[PDB]
Amino acid sequence: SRVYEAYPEKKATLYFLVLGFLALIVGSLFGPFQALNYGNVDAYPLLKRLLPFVQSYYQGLTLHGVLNAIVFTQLFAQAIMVYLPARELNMRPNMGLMWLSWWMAFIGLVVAALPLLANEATVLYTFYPPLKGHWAFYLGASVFVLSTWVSIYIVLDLWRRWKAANPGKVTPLVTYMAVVFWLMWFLASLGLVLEAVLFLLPWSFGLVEGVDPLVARTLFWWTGHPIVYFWLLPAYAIIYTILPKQAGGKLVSDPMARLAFLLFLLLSTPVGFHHQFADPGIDPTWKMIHSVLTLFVAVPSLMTAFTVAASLEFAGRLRGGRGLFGWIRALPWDNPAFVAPVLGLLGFIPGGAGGIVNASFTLDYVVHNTAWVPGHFHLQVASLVTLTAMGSLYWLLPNLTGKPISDAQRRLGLAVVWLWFLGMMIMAVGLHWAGLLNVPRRAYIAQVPDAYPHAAVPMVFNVLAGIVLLVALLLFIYGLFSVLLSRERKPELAEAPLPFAEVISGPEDRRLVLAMDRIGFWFAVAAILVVLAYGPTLVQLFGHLNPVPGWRLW
Amino acid sequence: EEKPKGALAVILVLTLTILVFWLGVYAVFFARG
Amino acid sequence: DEHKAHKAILAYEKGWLAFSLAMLFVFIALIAYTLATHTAGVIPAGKLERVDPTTVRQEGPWADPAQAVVQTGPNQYTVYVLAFAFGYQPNPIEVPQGAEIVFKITSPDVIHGFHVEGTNINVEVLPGEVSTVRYTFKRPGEYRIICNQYCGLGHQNMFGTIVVKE
Ligand code: HAS
Ligand code: HEM
Ligand code: CUA
Ligand SMILES: [Cu+2]
Ligand SMILES: [Xe]
Ligand SMILES: [Xe]
Ligand SMILES: [Xe]
Ligand SMILES: [Xe]
Repeated sequence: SRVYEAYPEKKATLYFLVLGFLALIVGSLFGPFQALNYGNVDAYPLLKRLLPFVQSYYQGLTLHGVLNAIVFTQLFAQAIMVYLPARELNMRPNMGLMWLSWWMAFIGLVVAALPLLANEATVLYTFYPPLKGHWAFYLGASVFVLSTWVSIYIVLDLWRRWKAANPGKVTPLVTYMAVVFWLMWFLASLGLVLEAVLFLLPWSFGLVEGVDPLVARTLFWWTGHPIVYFWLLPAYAIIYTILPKQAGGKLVSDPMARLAFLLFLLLSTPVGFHHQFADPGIDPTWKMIHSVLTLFVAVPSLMTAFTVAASLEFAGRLRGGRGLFGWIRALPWDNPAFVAPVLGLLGFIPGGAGGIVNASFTLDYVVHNTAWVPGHFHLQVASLVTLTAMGSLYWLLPNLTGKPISDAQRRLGLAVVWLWFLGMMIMAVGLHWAGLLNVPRRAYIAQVPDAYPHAAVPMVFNVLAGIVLLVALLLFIYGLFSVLLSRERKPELAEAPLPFAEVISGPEDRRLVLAMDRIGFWFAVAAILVVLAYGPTLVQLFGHLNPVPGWRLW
Repeated sequence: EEKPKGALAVILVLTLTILVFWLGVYAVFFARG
Repeated sequence: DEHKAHKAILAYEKGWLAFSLAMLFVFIALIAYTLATHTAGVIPAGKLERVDPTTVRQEGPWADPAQAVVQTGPNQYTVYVLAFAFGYQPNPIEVPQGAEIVFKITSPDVIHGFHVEGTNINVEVLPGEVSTVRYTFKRPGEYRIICNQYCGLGHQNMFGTIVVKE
């Protein structure tokens, strides 16, 4: 291959995506079996016959968790927030480093997947101590997350190098999103790394016989909340800078897109205590502070709601948008690249309301650790983030390989996307319903059939969802592999440009946008927000450490 | 052209969604309080 | 057109944001109110109370389950609860109405959940830490405790009991 020699960035991107979607498939198969579990049907003896290695429901849950929420998304971000800024700047990433970051993800993945497959790490994706997994679960996951640190370096390098060539000019939109993304992410990952270097890693090698559970989960949710925004913003980058092109219109305001991403650099990390509303040893006033800051982090998403909506109305009207709702029928509902994220954005609407509920401190106690929590983030990570990812196959995958899309394939995906969406909406009502009826999550509830009899009617939805989504998932696997198995190649659409969306600009832009490009300053603001929100609390925990020995309960 | 009437429609749906959820959850808390 | 549209949108966007904030400040208001009323009790105690998880049921308040309940004021009763791998001590917990029960909960093994169905009592239990919550049940009858944090193969099965008297 020639394409691969002057743009070797295309090949490296695909190896990130393939490994990312493969981890989606292997991780997702446990979903339907879990959806029925909450419909009070026990599907697992069937699964034990299919997959002999699966030992328990919770080893299935750890795999579902880690391979989707941790491996799939992190390999999607690494694919998008490196390649996209590289395609706008038309510059090559330091290649030696890009492959060193891919192999790290792959060596890091293999080394950690064995202890999971060998049931030596039935601990779930949050791996709260004192539940001690095998040492190779921790070492492997370390190398897996530390991979993003080389990606950060690469995008910051691309940025440094662009600045060098155009002195005094404003950072281009996509790069700006990419740059404030990986900076935020670096601030975020510090809580995980410190948990890893201080406790988890020495623990599983035996160096230390104990770990404090309170510092271990305080540092976790340091990284534990921004990493959900490390999932989202890759889809947000694609909805801002690519969707308005796919809908037949423009992005209505560039400075609004920059301000949305700026607030996410500010209010991303210092909100962890919303996850620890029901934990001991944390001053109630510290939480009321982190409750308010989380409501503030709702603002970035509230702005996006209007900025995109006006862009879609702008698109629909240009295609011939009629009265108040006439623009809706005028969109290109024939293109899976358009249908996928929009639907997700609809389902995102109940998703955010559920979210703002959980942030309200005292109201958390109502829903905490019930089925409601999964009902919330499935409308978030499993709907909008994954649907965007699925749709994005229909443009990005042509641009990487040079293989085109047939009319059979274009239609097959539309169904997949309509089902997946229709399957996630049915489930949502199911878990929100049962969560308000006290059904705990993280539990093999089918194996205790007489425990939740008042949840008769939502259990119907859960059963229904698992069937529809199993169908949706299979069709996807089928549709994907056909694209990746054809010997059809046009090396010219492998060289066609990415369909970025053009931006409406005004006079009031200049002075604003110019202020937000003061990156080094805002990064320092973001860091002092962390020291102010976490430093006081962490210091008090560090003086009074209380390690407890390791346990294995699977 | 004119007023983003349709966008105002979408954010309002979102305003009602947050209110039915939040105020709804504010009910069960006191009824469990 | 286009330049007419850019201006019109950033106009309705300044308002939208002013509305969202004011609506958020209402949300900040109503939370503040619930922190002022009786209902604010279920929020865990702020102060660190360290314990050894390996001595817990040999020496100290949690050792004898016949000793878990202890009246400590006029209308006050302290219940020392113990959430272990797949079970709760004491089983059952017996308590009176109109009385303000102050739970003090801990684990000898792993992190367990403590969720009392039909109440706001929803607190995590961490080995090496006492979790202190307050509640005055107004309703009488049969209370069922549920473990809502993965704690082992028999997690789905770890139910507890609070027994409240008329
Ligand atoms: C990627 C997935 C993530 C999304 C985004 C998400 C949302 C929120 N969350 Fe969350 N979350 C919490 C805070 C929030 C807030 C404030 C929102 C915000 O990030 C989102 C606000 C959303 C909005 C304000 C809506 C914007 C809507 C838009 C932008 C769409 C408009 C539609 C259009 C334009 C369509 C037009 C189309 C046409 C056709 C017209 C809290 C506490 O405050 C808990 C704890 C619960 C508990 O106790 O366990 C929690 C639970 C979770 C868990 C479970 C963790 C566990 O295993 O322990 C995960 C993984 C997760 C992540 C995610 N979460 N969350
Ligand atoms: C194949 C379609 C899917 C279905 C039917 C499904 C269903 C479920 C259900 C019912 C649960 C609750 C199980 C329990 O708490 O015991 C769950 C857990 C979870 N799901 Fe999914 N899911 C699907 C795909 C996904 C995807 C694509 C993601 C991420 C992109 C995801 C992320 C998660 C996470 C993070 C958990 C909780 C992990 C933990 O607490 O250990 N799921 N899923
Ligand atoms: Cu104790 Cu789950
Ligand atoms: Cu969060
Ligand atoms: Xe991993
Ligand atoms: Xe790490
Ligand atoms: Xe880790
Ligand atoms: Xe997480």
